[PDB]
Amino acid sequence: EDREAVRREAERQAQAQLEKAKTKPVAFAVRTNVSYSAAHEDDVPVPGMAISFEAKDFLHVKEKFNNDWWIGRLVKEGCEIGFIPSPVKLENMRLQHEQRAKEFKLTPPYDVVPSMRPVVLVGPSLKGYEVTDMMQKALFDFLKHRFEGRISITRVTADISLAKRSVLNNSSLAEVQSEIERIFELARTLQLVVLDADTINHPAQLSKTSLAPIVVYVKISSPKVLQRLIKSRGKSQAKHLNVQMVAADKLAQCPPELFDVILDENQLEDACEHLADYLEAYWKATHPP
Amino acid sequence: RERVENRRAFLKLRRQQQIERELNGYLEWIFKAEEVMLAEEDKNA
Repeated sequence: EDREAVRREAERQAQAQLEKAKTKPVAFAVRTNVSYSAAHEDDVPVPGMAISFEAKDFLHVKEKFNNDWWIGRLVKEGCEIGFIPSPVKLENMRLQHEQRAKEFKLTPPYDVVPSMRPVVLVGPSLKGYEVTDMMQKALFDFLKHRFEGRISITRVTADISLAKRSVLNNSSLAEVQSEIERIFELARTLQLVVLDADTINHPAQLSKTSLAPIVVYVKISSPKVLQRLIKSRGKSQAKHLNVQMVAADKLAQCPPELFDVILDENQLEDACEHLADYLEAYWKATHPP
Repeated sequence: RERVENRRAFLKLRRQQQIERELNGYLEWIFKAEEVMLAEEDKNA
């Protein structure tokens, strides 16, 4: 009896926090490096309100509750505000799992990322050449209309592939780091962020940065088809046929898991609808009622 | 050996036909971009 009243009081105060947090902006977002299941949890400020996630999921963090728990939501359609385990809590669980594992004879858990993952287009070949520049332009043009009022499309000329620790902690790096901050700031609005990033032709180029892009592969499946497209643009472009064929072949060797969206449709309208369908789903995931 | 080549020719014919169809899709794609480049920059490049 004097345990229910203590629990009830503590949980009423926790609940009031969640409700107050609902109307606050996202403080910051994280991408998870670990998974977490709230099954057999027992210490969550309000029972059943702990947030489970897989590795490489995205969370929006609104508030801190205590040293064990933050307040926020999994970036997933339908998912509501709840309690997110703090990194120190997750660390206590990783060592606990370890002690158990070594009984057989017998990486930080969160990375800080933009609140909206920036969209980056790669393929069908190298940027700076007509076939790739023009195919990607049609897609950018479609997005500006389909997501009008909900989207930011910005060009990035800086080589943002340089924005990793082995470079930063040891294009000018000042400019690069400036651009990374510009991109984080743009995503704070929670508009869709689309980058026309000049130097990014391969998903590996951004994997060690903190941008966590949505990577869209514009894929021409057929080498012969690409060759004939390039030649159709005239002598100047066709002179650079080999280098463009190499780059496309390189991209096509990538496992599909390196990409978030693979646009291999040969009709522009089908590619556009495939992309819009993905981004509409992401919009819903990042903006709950 | 001989019938390998006969079969190979048919496979090359079939493939060549799919290639024309795919290529048509992508040319229309590029034309869409060309159309807007003309609207904005007065250039086909």
